[PDB]
Amino acid sequence: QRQDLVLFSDQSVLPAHFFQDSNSHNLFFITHQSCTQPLWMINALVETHVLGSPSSLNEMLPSSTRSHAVLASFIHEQNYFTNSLNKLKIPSNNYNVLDFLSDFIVNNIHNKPRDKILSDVLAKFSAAIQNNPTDTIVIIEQPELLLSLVSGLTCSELNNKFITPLLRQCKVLIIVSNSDIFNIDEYDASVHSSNLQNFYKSSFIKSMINLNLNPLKTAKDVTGSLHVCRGGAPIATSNTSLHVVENEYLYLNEKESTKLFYR
Amino acid sequence: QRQDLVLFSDQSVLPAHFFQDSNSHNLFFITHQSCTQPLWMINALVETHVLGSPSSLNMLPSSTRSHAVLASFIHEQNYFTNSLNKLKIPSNNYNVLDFLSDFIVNNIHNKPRDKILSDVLAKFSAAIQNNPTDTIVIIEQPELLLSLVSGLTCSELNNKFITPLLRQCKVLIIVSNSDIFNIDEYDASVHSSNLQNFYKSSFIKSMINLNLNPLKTAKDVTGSLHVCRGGAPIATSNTSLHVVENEYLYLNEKESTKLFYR
Amino acid sequence: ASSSHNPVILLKRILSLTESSPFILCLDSIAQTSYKLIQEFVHQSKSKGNEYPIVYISFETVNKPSYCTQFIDATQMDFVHLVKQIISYLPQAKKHMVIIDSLNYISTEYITRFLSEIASPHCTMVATYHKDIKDEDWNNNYPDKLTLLQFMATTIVDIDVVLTGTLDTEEVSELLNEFRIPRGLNNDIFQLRLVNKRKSGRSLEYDFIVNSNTHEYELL
Amino acid sequence: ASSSHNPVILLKRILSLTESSPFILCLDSIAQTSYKLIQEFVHQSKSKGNEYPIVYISFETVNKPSYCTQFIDATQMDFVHLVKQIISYLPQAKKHMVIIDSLNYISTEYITRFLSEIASPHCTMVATYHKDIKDEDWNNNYPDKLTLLQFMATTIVDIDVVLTGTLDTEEVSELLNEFRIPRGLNNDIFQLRLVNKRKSGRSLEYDFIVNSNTHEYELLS
Amino acid sequence: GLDSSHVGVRPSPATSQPTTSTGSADLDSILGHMGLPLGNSVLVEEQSTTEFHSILGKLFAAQGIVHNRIRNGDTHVIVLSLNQMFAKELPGIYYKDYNHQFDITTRLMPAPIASELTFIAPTQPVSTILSQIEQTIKRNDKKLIRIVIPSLLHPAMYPPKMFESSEIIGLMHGVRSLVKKYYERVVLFASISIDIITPPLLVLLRNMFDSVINLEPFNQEMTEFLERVYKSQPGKIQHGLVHILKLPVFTDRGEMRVLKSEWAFKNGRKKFEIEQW
Amino acid sequence: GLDSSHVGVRPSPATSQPTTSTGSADLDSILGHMGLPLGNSVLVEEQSTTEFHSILGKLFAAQGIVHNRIRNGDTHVIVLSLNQMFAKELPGIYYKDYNHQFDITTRLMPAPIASELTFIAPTQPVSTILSQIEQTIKRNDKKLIRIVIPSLLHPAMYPPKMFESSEIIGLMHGVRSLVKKYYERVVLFASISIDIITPPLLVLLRNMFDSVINLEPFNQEMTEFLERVYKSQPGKIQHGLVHILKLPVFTDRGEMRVLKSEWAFKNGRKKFEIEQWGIP
Repeated sequence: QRQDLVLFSDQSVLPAHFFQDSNSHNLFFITHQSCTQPLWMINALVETHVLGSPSSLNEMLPSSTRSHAVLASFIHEQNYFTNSLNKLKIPSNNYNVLDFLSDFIVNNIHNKPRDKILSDVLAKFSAAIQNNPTDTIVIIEQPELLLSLVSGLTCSELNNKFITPLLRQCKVLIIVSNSDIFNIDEYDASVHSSNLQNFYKSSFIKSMINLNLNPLKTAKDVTGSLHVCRGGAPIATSNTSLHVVENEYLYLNEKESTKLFYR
Repeated sequence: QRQDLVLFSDQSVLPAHFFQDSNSHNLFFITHQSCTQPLWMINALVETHVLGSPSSLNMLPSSTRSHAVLASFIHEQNYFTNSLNKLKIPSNNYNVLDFLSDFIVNNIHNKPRDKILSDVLAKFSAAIQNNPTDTIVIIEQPELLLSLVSGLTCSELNNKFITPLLRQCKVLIIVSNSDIFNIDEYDASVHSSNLQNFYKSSFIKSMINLNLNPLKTAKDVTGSLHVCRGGAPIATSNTSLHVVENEYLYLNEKESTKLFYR
Repeated sequence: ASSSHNPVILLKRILSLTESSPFILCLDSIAQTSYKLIQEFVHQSKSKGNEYPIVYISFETVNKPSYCTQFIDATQMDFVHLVKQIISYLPQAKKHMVIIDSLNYISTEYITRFLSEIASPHCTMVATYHKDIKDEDWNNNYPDKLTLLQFMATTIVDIDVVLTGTLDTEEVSELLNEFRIPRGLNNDIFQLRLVNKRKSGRSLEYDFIVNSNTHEYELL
Repeated sequence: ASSSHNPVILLKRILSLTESSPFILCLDSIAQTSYKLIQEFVHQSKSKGNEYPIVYISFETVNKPSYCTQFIDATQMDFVHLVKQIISYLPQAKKHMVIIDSLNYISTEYITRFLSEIASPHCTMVATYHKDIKDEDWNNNYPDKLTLLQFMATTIVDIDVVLTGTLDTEEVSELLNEFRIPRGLNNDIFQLRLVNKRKSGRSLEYDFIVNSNTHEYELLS
Repeated sequence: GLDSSHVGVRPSPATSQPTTSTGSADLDSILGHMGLPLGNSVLVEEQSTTEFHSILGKLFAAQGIVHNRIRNGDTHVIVLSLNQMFAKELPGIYYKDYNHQFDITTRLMPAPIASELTFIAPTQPVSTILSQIEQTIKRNDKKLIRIVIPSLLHPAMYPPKMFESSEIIGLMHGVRSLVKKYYERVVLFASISIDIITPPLLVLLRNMFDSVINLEPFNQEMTEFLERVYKSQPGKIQHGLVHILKLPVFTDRGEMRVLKSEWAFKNGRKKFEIEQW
Repeated sequence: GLDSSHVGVRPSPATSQPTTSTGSADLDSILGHMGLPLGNSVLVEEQSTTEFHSILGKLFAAQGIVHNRIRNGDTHVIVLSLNQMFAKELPGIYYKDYNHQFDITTRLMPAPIASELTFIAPTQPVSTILSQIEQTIKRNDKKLIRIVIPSLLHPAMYPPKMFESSEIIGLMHGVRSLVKKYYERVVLFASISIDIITPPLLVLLRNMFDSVINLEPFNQEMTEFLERVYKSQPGKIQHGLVHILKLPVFTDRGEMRVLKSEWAFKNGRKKFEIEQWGIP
């Protein structure tokens, strides 16, 4: 019944060699609709990197590691993740949360040029990564919100001045975005919300793997589906056999616990 | 076989009472594709007003006060002068305003939209000022201004030129090229909306619409002329006057035109 | 109670300005313009014995209508002056009808201001919007003009042509798309869709055939 | 003579940069990106014994490709500087390949200028345009970017996904419209449409199935 | 934070976290927590031209004033609106004192005073609105804070400039920041007529709120039908459907809580009900 | 005006008005006047990526130079282009002297001199282009004037700013003004690749010209087919269709002269033909 989460052909979720190879940069792109939110996937990834496996999903002793996670959100405050991760017993010294909800508009936006806004955000990331450069994952939730919060910001400026530099500084970057804009009935996201839609397309193109959560189109037994798919870019890896193991899982999330299983 | 041109229920083309009623203003809107051009219709209208009937379509020396002001944004003065001479219209009964010749070069070097329109209008006003109540005005392809003048909207063209012009005329005849609506695979509505608005608004203000078109379905026939109500009532004391809607086929060749029925 | 007993009588009450509607929005197109419906308004609002002063605002009408008490040429003057002028012709005192020949000429972002400066307990505004005249950035989410107008209106009357000949609706549609204007349009007999927005907030819809010659309205 | 005897051999000659094409335009989409085709270029242009220096221009590539001789990060610097830099890596002297990862990042009204400053008898440019990334007045009649790019190109290679599963093309289309990305995309085996614009001016079209694993190309419709 | 026995606060039966009433018992039940948990917001959307949502907004504010006036239940109400009459329209009364049954036909006696309710004009710059909201929150430091935004984006009240994404979405993001920053004391209620909201803006707005409830009034046919069926029992006629699109806490942690056409609402003579449909 | 015996001018068989050769006898015939009547323009449009139209532009200019060099036939050629090599590419010769059979494989000897042909850069402001055209027309006051615009709006040569309607359509309107102002001495030839021209701009451009001819090269299939059919007779293979959209004088007075797929063109080794089209 219950399945383990597997992303890659070596049976791993977050390959340790993604952090030992060097000059390598890999982007995971996770998309979800707003009725199938990703908190449990975010936690599981942090769990994987820090504790060593996605135990909340697959199934343990005190352990110690250098492995570190930088967590950023444009829609959730710091307490949200701090509480979530405490409940999973992730050691607070193995992660850092960057809050781009709290006071963000009143500080970082109001009366301030686009370029300076983006440069300041990036600087917060750089400071965070600077400590543990090669054993750190970076997770960033809803950066596309900047396209709405910042007057006249184009997708290409967001990528050129923030996303791409960020990725160039990371072993592994995980972008988490809300795909509601593609799911309005009678409305063509391509034509009319092109600035916003470009972000999802370009993110996909740069990623080596795409995880997407959606409600089913066709039970109380099931929250939705998780698809695991190749992204548009090759995996940056010495291991020439490493590939994405594409998959579809159904999952049920309830009472703060999640179970993956097959159709 | 051959039919006379008839526009209105009193059997007329250009009712003399359109020039005797006062404070009345009436707009004819003529549209045509570029393969079925309107020169012969323009001439016939001038003929009707000045000589008294559309003889080229349907004679002794005569004299009249009736006057025609002819303007074009696409044809030079010689074009109409030659055309009308061939019909024996007396040169003292018409005036041609040329907005092709030197038009662009007299209107660049940063001449503002407002001044461009005001100058055009002023030429019309000066022309009409002479024979105010016995004059028809014919204006060919004014929509070209929407392309010639940077940033000119349909509403500015109407507010600052067309509508004031019409407010000064007993009878105004706008002649426009409808090619923009006839591109295969292309929606004039969505993409050329500024231009398309001119044709819709002109229609709305007109009491009659004459349409010239190639057939969709012979060497026997150039095209069809449709006569249709416009979007506005006829301004007239005669409460019985109405447009007699019609379809004519026509053949234009050797500088002569014949209307007939399908 | 939830829908009209006699929709024709409701229609007549709206036409006669007995029933209160401070903003009545008429929608028309080249196939059937609004001026005949406007004529029905003045007719019914005199045939029940009313005698309202009528202020006529003209962006595109050169012939002064016979029924109007005041006429304003809006084509030369700006927005502020126009509002000033309209108000200067308005007021308890008596009931006035304010007719605007076309709302297409007022910029979308000025619509709500226009309706709010003119509004009054003694004013009913009757205004036409041409559905086929197109309005003149990417994170600008303000509603389009038609959407907004319909939202602000207390009554909507949407006018359509009634076809008598051999062309059906879609054929006439493609012809009009090529500006090959057909015979049989702009008739004395035409179709009306009424949306009456009640005090309760509910919007009720009814279809009518209207004969502007005899002033007989029937239901569809 | 009017159409290719062996289109596969033509294809290979273009891939190997033997046949001259100063501007080769690759069209791709999220269902099948271009980097595999690019790999085919470098492969064929080494497997016929060539040894071209390759200048790689990156608007969206953070991992320096192994085959490249020079690498330029275009994301921080402006248009003039970028052109300067590209030229400074270019030259009779020898044959260079200039690869741009995405033409979507260059403003439409700069395209012709870009192509004209870079052009040279020793330069072949290979550039990718993403068909599904939208460009960033009403009497402006300048062609859209794709139309212009296709007009300027001497060779066009239009890449499409080849579907193996149970979803047909239109199903995958609607799924992609909802960003419900399906399995079975971005494969080693994919479809190619070649438009070769001859010296005579005539543009000739051929379809291929390409296996980027074995480097075997076969013909289609 | 709050007094530990603040009459307006109880544990959520689902998560035990501090929760407060919306003023409507049926809405409280619908939200899944016997109320709206503190540190969260609710958006009530309405289809068509009716404004049933105005009742809910009024209950939300009235409930707060009644708490403030009671034991203790110190509460301050913040209304983002131009319509100052909102305060004069709040209903009177028909875990004791957690929730009251209000009578919409009646009125608070006396009407809210200046220290109980504060108005903020939405025609001001976003930075100013956010500044004034926070200062009012801080000035009332040991009070439960109810922020109410009746008819968000009504075009008679919100100027065109506010419809720019960076303006309205900036505003909501800043307000969301506050609700989360003062999670111990603050809740937010907003209502909106969605028919004139462009789709992309609607998706962004939903994204700013922790819960979303959609009201669908019965169309003309259905209304006629009901009026026929209950000819003899007019008190049984319902007025539309209530759709649940998003629920506080549950949705954010990953549950699929969308539920359409399962609840119906009825505007009673005095009382607003939501029952199985 | 012109010398009354200018070798380049004859009466139109249709209207008797003064008419001059395009340099192509078959095109002259197609236009309906055994040439292009003076005071008129012709637009040659081409579909696809081929440039057969370049031949026509070259003939139009070469004809003029041959007249100038002959009796009298004083002619000055005005070329609106950045491509100065156009002048070095004009063909040599294979109502006497009205029209010549040119050989595209050969070249004028000697090449056009500065007093015979003038270049004007299309990258200049519209007002300047119009000023220079008129001054050249006036300076050459008793000469037949041939204005040639090869590859109008080619994006390699025309900057984006020129694609604004007020710019390009202004230009054409101003040029039309000149052709009509000096109707006794001036003709205009322009060519354009229409595939990248947006529809509305194309309709406006057609509206500025007195005649419009559209060249449609045979697609891949059709070309293969012909190459099969005339395997043994390669000299018979034709290269595309010629569509007539608008003709000088006739169209403006009200005639429906549109005629599609009735003519085909063939680029010979030395000679450009347009003959009746029949699917072989």
